Amino acid sequence: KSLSLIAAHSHITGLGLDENLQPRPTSEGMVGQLQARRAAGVILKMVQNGTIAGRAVLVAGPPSTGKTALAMGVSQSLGKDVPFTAIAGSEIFSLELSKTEALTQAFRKSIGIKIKEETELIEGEVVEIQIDRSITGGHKQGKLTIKTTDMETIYELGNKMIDGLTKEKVLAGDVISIDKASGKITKLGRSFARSRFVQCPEGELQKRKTVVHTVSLHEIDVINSRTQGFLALFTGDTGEIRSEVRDQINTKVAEWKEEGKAEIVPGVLFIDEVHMLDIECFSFINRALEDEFAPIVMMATNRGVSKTRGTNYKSPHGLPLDLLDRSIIITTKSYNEQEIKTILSIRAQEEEVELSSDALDLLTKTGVETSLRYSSNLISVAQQIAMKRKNNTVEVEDVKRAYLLFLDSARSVKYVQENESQYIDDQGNVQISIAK
Amino acid sequence: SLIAAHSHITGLGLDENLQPRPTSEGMVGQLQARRAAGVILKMVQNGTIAGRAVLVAGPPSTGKTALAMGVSQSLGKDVPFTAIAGSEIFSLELSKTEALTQAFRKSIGIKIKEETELIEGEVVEIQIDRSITGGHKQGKLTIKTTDMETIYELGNKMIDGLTKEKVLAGDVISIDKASGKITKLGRSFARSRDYDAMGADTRFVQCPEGELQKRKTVVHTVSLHEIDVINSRTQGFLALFTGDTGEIRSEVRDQINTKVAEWKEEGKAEIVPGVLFIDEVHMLDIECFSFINRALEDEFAPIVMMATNRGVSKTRGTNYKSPHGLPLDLLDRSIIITTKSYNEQEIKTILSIRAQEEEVELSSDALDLLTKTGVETSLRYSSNLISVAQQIAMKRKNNTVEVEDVKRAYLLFLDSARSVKYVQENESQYIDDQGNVQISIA
Amino acid sequence: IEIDVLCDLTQRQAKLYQVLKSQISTNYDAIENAATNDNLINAVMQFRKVCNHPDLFERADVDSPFSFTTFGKTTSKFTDLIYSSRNPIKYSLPRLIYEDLILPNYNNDVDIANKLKNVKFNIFNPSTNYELCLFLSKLTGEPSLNEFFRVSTTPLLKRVIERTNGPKNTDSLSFKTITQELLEVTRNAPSEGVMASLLNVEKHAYEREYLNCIQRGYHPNVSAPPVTIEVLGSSHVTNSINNELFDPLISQALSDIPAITQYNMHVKKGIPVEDFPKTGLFPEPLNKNFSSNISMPSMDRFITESAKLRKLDELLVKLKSEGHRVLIYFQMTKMMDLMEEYLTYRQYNHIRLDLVHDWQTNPEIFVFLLSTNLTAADTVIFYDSDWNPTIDSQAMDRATRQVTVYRLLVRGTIEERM
Amino acid sequence: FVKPRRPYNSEGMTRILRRYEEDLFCTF
Amino acid sequence: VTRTAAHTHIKGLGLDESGVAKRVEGGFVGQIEAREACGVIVDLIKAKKMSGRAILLAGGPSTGKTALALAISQELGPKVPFCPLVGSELYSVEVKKTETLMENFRRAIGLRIKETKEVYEGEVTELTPEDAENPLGGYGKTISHVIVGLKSAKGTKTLRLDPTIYESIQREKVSIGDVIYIEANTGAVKRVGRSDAYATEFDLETEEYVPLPKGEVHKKKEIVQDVTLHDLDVANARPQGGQDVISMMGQLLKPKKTEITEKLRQEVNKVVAKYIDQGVAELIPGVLFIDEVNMLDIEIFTYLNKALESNIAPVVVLASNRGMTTVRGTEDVISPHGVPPDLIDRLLIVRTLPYDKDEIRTIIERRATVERLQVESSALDLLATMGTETSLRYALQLLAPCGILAQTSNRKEIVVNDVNEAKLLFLDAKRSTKILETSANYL
Amino acid sequence: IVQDVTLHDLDVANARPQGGQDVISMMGQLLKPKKTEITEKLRQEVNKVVAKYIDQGVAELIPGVLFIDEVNMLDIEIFTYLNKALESNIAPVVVLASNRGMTTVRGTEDV
Ligand SMILES: Nc1ncnc2c1ncn2[C@@H]1O[C@H](COP(=O)(O)OP(=O)(O)O)[C@@H](O)[C@H]1O
Ligand SMILES: Nc1ncnc2c1ncn2[C@@H]1O[C@H](COP(=O)(O)OP(=O)(O)O)[C@@H](O)[C@H]1O
Ligand SMILES: Nc1ncnc2c1ncn2[C@@H]1O[C@H](COP(=O)(O)OP(=O)(O)O)[C@@H](O)[C@H]1O
Repeated sequence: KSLSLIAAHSHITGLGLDENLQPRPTSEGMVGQLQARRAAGVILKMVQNGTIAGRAVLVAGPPSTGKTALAMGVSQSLGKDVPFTAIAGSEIFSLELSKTEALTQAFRKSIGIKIKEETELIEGEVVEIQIDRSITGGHKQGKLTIKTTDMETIYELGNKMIDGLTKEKVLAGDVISIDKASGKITKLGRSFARSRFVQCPEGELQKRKTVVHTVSLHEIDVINSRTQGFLALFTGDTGEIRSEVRDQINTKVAEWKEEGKAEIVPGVLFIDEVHMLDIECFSFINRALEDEFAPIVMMATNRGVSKTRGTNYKSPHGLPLDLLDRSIIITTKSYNEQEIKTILSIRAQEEEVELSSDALDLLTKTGVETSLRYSSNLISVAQQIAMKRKNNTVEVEDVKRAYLLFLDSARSVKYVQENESQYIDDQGNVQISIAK
Repeated sequence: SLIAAHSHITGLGLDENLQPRPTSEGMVGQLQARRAAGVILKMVQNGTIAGRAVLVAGPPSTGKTALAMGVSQSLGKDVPFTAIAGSEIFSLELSKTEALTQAFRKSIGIKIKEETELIEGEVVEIQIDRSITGGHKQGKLTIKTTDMETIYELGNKMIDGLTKEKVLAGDVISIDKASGKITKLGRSFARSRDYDAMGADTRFVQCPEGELQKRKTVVHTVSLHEIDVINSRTQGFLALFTGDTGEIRSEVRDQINTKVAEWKEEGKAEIVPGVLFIDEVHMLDIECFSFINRALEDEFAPIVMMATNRGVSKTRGTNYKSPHGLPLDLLDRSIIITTKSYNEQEIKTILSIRAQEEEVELSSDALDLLTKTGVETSLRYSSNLISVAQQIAMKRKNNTVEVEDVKRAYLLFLDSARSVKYVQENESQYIDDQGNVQISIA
Repeated sequence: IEIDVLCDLTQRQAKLYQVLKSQISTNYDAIENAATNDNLINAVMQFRKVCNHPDLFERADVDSPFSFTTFGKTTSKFTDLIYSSRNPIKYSLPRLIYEDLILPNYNNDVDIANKLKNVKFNIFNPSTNYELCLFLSKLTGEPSLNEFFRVSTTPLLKRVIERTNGPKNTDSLSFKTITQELLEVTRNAPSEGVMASLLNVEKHAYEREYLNCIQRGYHPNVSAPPVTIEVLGSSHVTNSINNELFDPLISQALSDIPAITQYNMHVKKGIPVEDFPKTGLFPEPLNKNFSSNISMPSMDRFITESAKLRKLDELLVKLKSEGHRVLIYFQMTKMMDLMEEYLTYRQYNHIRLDLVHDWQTNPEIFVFLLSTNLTAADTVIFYDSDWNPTIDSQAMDRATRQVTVYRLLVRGTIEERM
Repeated sequence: FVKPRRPYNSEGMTRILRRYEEDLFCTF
Repeated sequence: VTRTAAHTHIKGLGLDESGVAKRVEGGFVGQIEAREACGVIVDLIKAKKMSGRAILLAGGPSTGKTALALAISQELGPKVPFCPLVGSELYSVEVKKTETLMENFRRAIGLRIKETKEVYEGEVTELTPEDAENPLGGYGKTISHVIVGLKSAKGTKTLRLDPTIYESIQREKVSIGDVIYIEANTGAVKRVGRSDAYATEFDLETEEYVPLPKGEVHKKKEIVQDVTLHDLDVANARPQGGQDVISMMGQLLKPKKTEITEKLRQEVNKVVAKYIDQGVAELIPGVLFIDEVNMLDIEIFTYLNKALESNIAPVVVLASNRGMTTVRGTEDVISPHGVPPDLIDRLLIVRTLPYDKDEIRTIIERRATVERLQVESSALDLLATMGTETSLRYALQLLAPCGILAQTSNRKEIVVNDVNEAKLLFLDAKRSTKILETSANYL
Repeated sequence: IVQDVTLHDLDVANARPQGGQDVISMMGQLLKPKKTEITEKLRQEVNKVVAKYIDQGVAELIPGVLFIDEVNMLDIEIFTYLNKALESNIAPVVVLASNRGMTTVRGTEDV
């Protein structure tokens, strides 16, 4: 389940918080940033309460300060069965959808409906199957013996059950699941009988089982529109769904909640790099947040006073002031030496790399000096240099060798700036020849 | 047929030591460029190296396209020569890189060896069995020569080729098995009881004698791009003619490369690379140049010839100026053939050759005045004047162009310098760049 | 007379060689050193297996796309074969959404609104918009005034299936284009007509370049059915899905009826031809090779995939034309089986596995296979050539005339060093 | 020995015979 | 004999067992530290544990960056998927650039599955359909069942089919006397050809004649297949392969790139993880190589910043020859190598160095010995001085005109005079620019 | 019967597949007829079959006039393709007209 090699945020299992929403210094893979974690815990409580809608928050700070780490912590603390959509700023610039339509689809993907239904099921291990044919074979008679670990029974079959058993061959000793009302029979496997391999089911054979469904508003939006089927949820060409089906879906969902047949589960939409949206997207986002079925929007940006896209002026955070008026802003700060070394030790534990104390100190020094991501990339590349000399622990010499082999930002700018005759400039001039 | 601009050039005019003759094969002058083009021609004919870019540069009306046509005519048959312009890359349904990939793959030919069987003889009896609707078709054919007579079995396509191009008993047909083609050669029986339904006057041919079934080995050249278009989808053979081949995936190209290498490894097919010619290559985006720089490094890459008549000008897609309008990365991996302007004797020989091709009997002094007006003005103007002078000359009903008809044609039709001289003193009559004009004459 | 034959690596052999070279962490120097010396022996056995024959390292089999299916399989007087392929991806839908949005009931208005938008307020209805229908009938020439209401309310696929070539009156505004009167002449026109040949470029290009004997070069990697939609506890969903996936009109339109079944319709049941469900609309593929994605292991690629085997197939023609008796030396028994199946494909006279008596008494034999005593033995080939001279000396004097010994060598491998 | 020919299997199907002297067309 | 184009003298990085580069090995000359860093990257890729690791190959023109990427691909072997790409490929007219980038990301991850196939095969002996009692009833088809009798070597089975398999059998145009191949996973039918048990010289359809298949009729065989994740996504988004009318009509439509949703990717990942958990499939992560990375827009870089943080991402290798250059799509952002500062933090830069005169001389030596040419020593010294004076590449591709001019004088030796003639006939960028400046009308 | 057609009618008749029973052909008949980029290969085959029947004495080629008025509004890419396409063997005589004086060509900022 959920195959993954190692992620860059794989150590974050949530927000480290107490029962009084106080952040521990080291919990759940998150260290430091006490005020930002407290604010994100308040936002998490806002989402889990579910009584308010359409509030936008902004996580702003310098680069490499843990904004995406905060978003991943909120997403892991939400758990399953709550919608979480994560998009980038450049994702909505489509050739087949308008920008407002893509933003609308991303908005309605983040709110879901919890529907609870029950179905009656058959589960057991097949003992013996008899199919009988007549002289002409016009009618078919049958008997099926099926057992669990507690009972055993024999059923008399009709024509459509016999046809459904002949199709998708079922032999003796197979564990199968039968849905009577739909006629779908699945082979769970084979029982443990030497004389795939699953165990024989226990308890009753006729079980009424309850399955809790959660379906987003965008799925019912696609299915209710007749212009395409449910295969557009996978192929991805929905093609500018009309508004009137969305008002029908809104009214139907409202009366479903009134009757008690459904519950509304709002979620979080996360927009990473929100400064790359046009001003039309910002103006749509301003008026899309006052709807009753609107999620809580999280935006993350790292710019200063920069040019807003599609305009000719400059704005704080790259966003216009009317969008910033409806936002509450969480500010992240830079890290210390101890926080950097704790981050590097946690990244060592997740990458299964054993480090010396001196190697950790050198990594902390070069991480304070250059970048946190540079040391977090150097630590995994030092282990291969250590393993080429056939030893397990990563020492100082491996870190110095990796620091010599792989450059960083400021050093690369420094070697470029006194060798610029060999590189292609903004004017397209270069010197390739060695002499003259 | 009809007369084109470079209709007098069929070849390059080179000796066995790759040294050009002064006037041979429709080409006169330009010895260094002709020698370099002959070297590139032998480089193509060896077929041992791939992905080499050649740039031809010089002033306008010098013979760059003449050199490209000479290379194409000296290339010979069954060697692909794709000639495109720089403006055809930009398309509404294809990306620029995809169009450049297709133009690259058009210039690589695959020569496939096939083994066929030929059957010729008189038809004795045709039996055709069909369904009630008409879908399922089968039948037997009894063909016969002088010595042998066998009975064959027929399929759907063979019955379709038999029904259209109507065959009766007594007709002589020729069948090719691997191509599925039926040709009727004539009739021999001369049946008496003819139902008068058609006006057939079929030829009387003789009885074919000897072996009924003969084997032969045939060779045909297909392009690589045709194989991708055929293998791309279900009805790609229609897309070969309608041009509806939208962005063929990379997996198709990988599998086609693997199967082409497998066919080469057995002896069924061999690879014949060709020449891709890009005229006005400066009319290209910088993304096209960045794609060309890395598409020249592949195994299946033709030799690319480019022509430019541009100096240090702006490179498209950028805001700086570069030599020949090309970035320095593309100019790094190119060898450059330069072309120089002409003399008076070369211009006289060009005009005499173009008069010989267009069948115009020019006088001596008419040729001297055409050379004079072709050395003051450009060469193409004096080349264009010859047909007009001829058409003026047939109005007086004499089949010899004098200097009077040439003077009349020079009076009637203008040059560029006379046009800018007339425009620049009457700027109120013509529409200004600011859109102002004077229409009233008072 | 000792002469060695050099062979060049094929594409599959070089691919397997590069895979083996990259797999063992590039200690090729140690492989060469312990190859000069003679668990590295198990490492170099894979290399010699690759240069011997690629099928020994990995057998070639049926090349087909990967089936992304969960069908009914057997965990092992007729046998039933029913189509049962599904998709592993399951999309689950609640019953409430289907029953309250898609199916009519007493508390919704699907049918009422469908009728209101499709029948009563339709502008092609002749009971309310007769003037528009008469105008369109003068414009087009349709003999019925209900044709437009029928066209506007049925799907495009159902329209293009049951389309008929009904006649239209001449007094209309729709006449025939030039392209259409060019195309309608050459429907049954024969060859050698000028108008027929000028409109038949594509078939001439088809038979000019021998397009009905070319081979298919591409097949897809994965093939999948559409995504299964599951609703628990509703037979109506199953009925609708089975009707949509296996529509009898459409699936009947994409193929034919058997001929004896058509005879049972027309003669034994009196059903006319115009009442038949119309058939044969699937497009014809380019070749017979392009009709499916499954490729077969052919016994012509088996020769060319092994370079030493191809060099033997080149070399045995001269020995068969000169009338000799050849003998092969091996080291394993797997290639003993390989040469058994190859020689039965080539129908040559060889041994079935006493040997000396059958060798001397019977001269009708051609080729001997032994695994490490002949005289009338003229030409001997070393396939798996090892230069340990103890085995080669006893193989040499084990078997009157001139004697030629042959060795097969593969270029750029271990054996070029050897 | 001589290999047998493939069986020819045409029931319930029409026939067009085109001989030297005279042509048929058998219909159902 | 063979065909060579700008490469294929490079057979790998040419390192030792400890990671130390030799001076001349694998066709490489010099660039020792870059080759050692690339060997460390090769070991990291072969470890099969890391996701979203990005390196950048930064240097001048003609310093060997594409050669190093080719050496990476040759060292990893053909099992690991390698996806070469230029920066201009991502601008498609059918779909957005973000989807093309994610498609190449999923195309760079491989898979190896051992698949079991249920197969019926044999020669068709009897083909008899049965009719329905009311064939014009509107619902239900014309026939009910088709009896098919198949025979093999030591085996004969009679099968009763539903109509849906028979429609594929009829579409394959089978008859009595044909060898067929029915696979039961998707219902696909392959018609092999006519059986050899009858006469083979009385046809006109250029068909080949196969014998009976060995073994029984009903088999279960194991097939090892190598696929990528993008193949699974493409096969699921445009479904072909079933026997339903959606699948048969999916083959006849013109293919077009669509925006594959994230839901399909998660479901394909879940199915692949379930396959891996059963011991059937194994995962082979690979390398995506993007050349001329400065041709990308700011939006593609901003999407790369998020695409590298996924948990299934491959190892990405970039290359650029740019100094302080404005990023495309921006007007004021000046950044090293044309790559924005948000991406440089997630990168490890490998720096390539220019060459020396002796390195130019020996590189010309290997390029001459690969193209099957022999040169003199004085001509080699002239070529090395020429490569230092103008460019390495101009000295590299002047070899073939020199060889042609040597061949046309009936010699197999390249001498000084042939190199002088190649200078006289072909120019370089500097002399062409010098002609362009001192020109009348842009000569 | 003497019939008159242009070469473009031959191109669009040969590009359009001949009327069969496939669903794709009748689907394209029932849909909007979007234009497609006709390849140079089809024009080449049309020219060779036309020259073949001209050499038999049956057909006759009549070149005409393409009159493009106010050619000042053309982009420079169309001018370069005009430079390419005027060198063909089958080309007619093209007549242009303009009322400008010294004006910049569209698509270029300084010419
Ligand atoms: N407080 C923190 N606790 C644990 N890890 C952190 C913290 N802050 C940053 N990191 C790690 O640092 C790396 C880079 O930080 P990131 O969140 O990408 O920066 P940005 O906020 O600019 O996106 C990530 O892998 C993240 O896991
Ligand atoms: N050496 C030559 N031999 C024959 N014709 C020539 C020669 N040089 C020029 N021409 C004629 O002069 C014209 C040159 O124009 P062209 O080659 O199309 O452009 P450019 O010269 O700018 O490359 C052609 O029409 C060609 O017929
Ligand atoms: N170390 C080397 N050894 C041998 N040949 C080299 C070496 N470095 C570069 N080359 C050759 O020089 C050329 C450089 O091309 P390429 O690497 O594509 O450009 P760049 O260096 O700008 O990436 C290639 O043809 C390559 O074969």
